[PDB]
Amino acid sequence: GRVIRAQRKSGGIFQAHTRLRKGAAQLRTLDFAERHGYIRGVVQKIIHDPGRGAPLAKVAFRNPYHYRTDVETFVATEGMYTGQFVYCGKNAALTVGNVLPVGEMPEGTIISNVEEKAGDRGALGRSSGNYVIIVGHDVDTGKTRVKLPSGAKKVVPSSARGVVGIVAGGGRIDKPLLKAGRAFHKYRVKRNCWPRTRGVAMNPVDHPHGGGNHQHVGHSTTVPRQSAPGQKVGLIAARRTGLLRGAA
Amino acid sequence: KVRTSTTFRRPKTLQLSRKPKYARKSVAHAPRLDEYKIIVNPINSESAMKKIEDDNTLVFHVHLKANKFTIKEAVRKLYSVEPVKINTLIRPNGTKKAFVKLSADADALDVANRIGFL
Amino acid sequence: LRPREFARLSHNQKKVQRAYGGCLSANAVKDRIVRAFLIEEQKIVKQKLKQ
Amino acid sequence: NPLFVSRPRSFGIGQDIQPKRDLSRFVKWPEYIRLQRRRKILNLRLKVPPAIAQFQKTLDKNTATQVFKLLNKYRPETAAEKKQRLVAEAEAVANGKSAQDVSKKPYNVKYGLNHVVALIEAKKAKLVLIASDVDPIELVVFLPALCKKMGVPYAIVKNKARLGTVIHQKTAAVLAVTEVREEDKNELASIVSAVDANFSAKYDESRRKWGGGIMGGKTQALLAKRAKA
RNA sequence: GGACAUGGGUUAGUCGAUCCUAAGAGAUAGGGAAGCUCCGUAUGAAAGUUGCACGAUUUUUCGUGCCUCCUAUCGAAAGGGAAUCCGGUUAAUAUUCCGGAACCAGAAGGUGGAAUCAACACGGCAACGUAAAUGAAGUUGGAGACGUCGGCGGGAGCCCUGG
RNA sequence: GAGUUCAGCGCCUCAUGCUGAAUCCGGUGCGCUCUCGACGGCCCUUGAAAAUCCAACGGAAGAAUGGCCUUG
RNA sequence: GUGAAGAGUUUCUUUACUUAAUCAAUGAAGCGGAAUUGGGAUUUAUUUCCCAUAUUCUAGCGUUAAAGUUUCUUCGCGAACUGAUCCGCGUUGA
Repeated sequence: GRVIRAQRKSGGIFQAHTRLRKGAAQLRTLDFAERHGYIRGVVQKIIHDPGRGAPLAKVAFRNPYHYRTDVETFVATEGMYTGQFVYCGKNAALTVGNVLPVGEMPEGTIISNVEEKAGDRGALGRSSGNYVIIVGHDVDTGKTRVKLPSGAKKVVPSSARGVVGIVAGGGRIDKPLLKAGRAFHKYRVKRNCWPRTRGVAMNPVDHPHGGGNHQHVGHSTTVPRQSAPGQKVGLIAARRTGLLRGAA
Repeated sequence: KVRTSTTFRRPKTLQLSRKPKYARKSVAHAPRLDEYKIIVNPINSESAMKKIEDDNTLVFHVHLKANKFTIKEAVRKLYSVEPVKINTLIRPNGTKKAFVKLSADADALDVANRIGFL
Repeated sequence: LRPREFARLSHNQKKVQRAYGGCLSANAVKDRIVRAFLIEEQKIVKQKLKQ
Repeated sequence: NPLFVSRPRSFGIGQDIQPKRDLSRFVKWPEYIRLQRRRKILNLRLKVPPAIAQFQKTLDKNTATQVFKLLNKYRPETAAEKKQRLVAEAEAVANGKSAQDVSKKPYNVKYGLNHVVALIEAKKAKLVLIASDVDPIELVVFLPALCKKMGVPYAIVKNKARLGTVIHQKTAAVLAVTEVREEDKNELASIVSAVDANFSAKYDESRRKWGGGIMGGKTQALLAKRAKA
């Protein structure tokens, strides 16, 4: 046969388009100021990052050890306005836009840009309109249980940081794209993954679904988890399939 | 031994110069591109003669690896005339020609006659 | 002017005779002066009230 | 006088720029410095077998300086005095007698690993000083056991460089004392007795003792704080 | 005759390249690979050029003094960019030649007014202005530097029109 | 003083020379091309980087004095 | 590699350590422990059981040290201490 598109997406043509992007949205390096007290920065820019549905915040901080101003690229939370003050550290106030250790926050609080590990600089709840809920704490071998946007429960060390509030950008998926052009423009600044051609519309050399006098898969689209590349197409390791009406 | 920076850098050393026990080349080469190796021969075409008579500029055939700085020096050293400006051209045949304008006090016609290509 | 053309201008043509002249506007300079003075006063009264 | 006004700096978090203090603990040292320090740490922990752990306990200050003081008398000559001795021998060989009346028997400390080992096996060594910092330890790890088996007194001393200094070499792995004068027999015997009081008498107990195995630092401090309650 | 033969013809500090960087290429450290070579570009490197006078007859960049996130390069004749126009001239060259009239960058440094018998100018209630109007590091800001469509207003050239 | 137009004298004319004038006064625009200025609309599209140049905060450093020649 | 428990002269299970080895961050920028310091209850009380923090601000600035006992000898923007407590087997975390 022939190498399928999924196998061909290893890079090259299918790399991300990052020319117009303004920088990675990592929170900050976990330093002495954030570990023992707080540090006050002033947000000065709120900009649109192409390929990202949430605005980015350019925030200026004073370097504790050198005569220099450091600019960060915070993921802007909703309600953030230019010229305001954000506080990052253990002793920071529980205010929207402030960065605090997860273990120092009350249970049930709404946060964003949460770290999976200490010093990770933000891993969870970074997309627009998404957030993480602090479910509970456990002091003995300090660990905090949190609820992820997917609904999963994750245990993180009680020293990881998070931004109080919800990521800005609202509910972006509530508006229909309404046009192939809108979809083209959306994915142009992201990567070369659009448009997509169906496997059943292909030939047997191209896709496992290709061929036949009628456009049909022929075999089950649910493939085993340990499938070789080139045959791992369709519904990989599907626990269930079809329309579901009511479950947890 | 107090270090105020967390980065380590290589300390500066003596870095002494070369004191060879023998010269690699026994004899220094004679200076390439001398005055006789800057000028080949004058150009005596109709256009060159018009330049000499009407513009006080001598048209010379110079080597390909010469520049206006060396052309001026060679012209001064060979014909004892001080140029004012020099223009460099590379002909389609692969050779360089130079338009060397002379000052008012110097006459290109008499210089050309002294050279003997007129 | 183009960035290179500013090198040929005299000093007084590239600025304004004021603090932060040629880098900040008059309103911005005035706001910074008032904000600085008021906050320094707030620091002084905070220290005095602490003592 | 009134214009000299104090201007202190708080130096708190987020208050003022921190002063340029000592940062040697957090310096990213180069590879060789990092390797040698980590090698010392790994040797200090990672419990050592008794054959290698019998080192690291060398002679004390007084015994070592007494051994070196008595060692510095029997230096194995130098090039200049050897040339002088050869010239004198050549002059005497013309008319005078042989070496039986011009040059006396040499009296110097022995050196060289193979030569010292042979002397120990031949029972001709009265004292054996072993360097404690031989980088390939297998060169001398068998020396204390060989000396104990052969009855030769042995002591472990630091600074193989210091051992080689009395030999006029950069480094000597082991030194052997074989022959000395008649007046210094008492002091040599006292040195031997002091050496045997630490090494020879403790050979049996050193064979059953493992070194290393110490954590140290934060681990010890945390263990002490946990044991306090 | 764009054919054949013999000669002649392309002239630049201001036009481009050269400088910078983009997508990318690609050395070095290091790590794979039997190897041709592959990955890798502050990468797990002792990866160093910039800033003060310590000494010096005396009015000056060399030996040291402790530094601090510097860093390979290549990559656009349509991206960014220091600076030239008019008239004339040849058989064939013109922002290049000639005549006239300008501009930019770099190097050194003759005046001159200002201010000082003591410090580095004034004016305007302000926006701000001038013929100068001392300024080392360090830091900050701006220009370079930016999509597309539609209408409105102004200017230059062209078109039209009365003598 | 250039260029253009027109009109005469040398008449083998030669370095192509010489002697004459005019090149003036007005207007117009949903006009064409280019450009500039103030605006408006659209994006789940917000529409390069660097070299280089300028400005600012800050104060490192500087040595005239016999009320008058002399220097930074 | 090193140790602690359960078990029919021996190692099966889980349950502890980090230096092997793995991952992440960084300009390997403040990790750990000690002395005062005021609450704190042992108590006709003894740091004996406990750990405590300086910047919330309003879109300003924050660097090239000031002040201090005392050393030439007080030509000095001189050299040290301190301001900036001391110490260390670990760059930090998992």
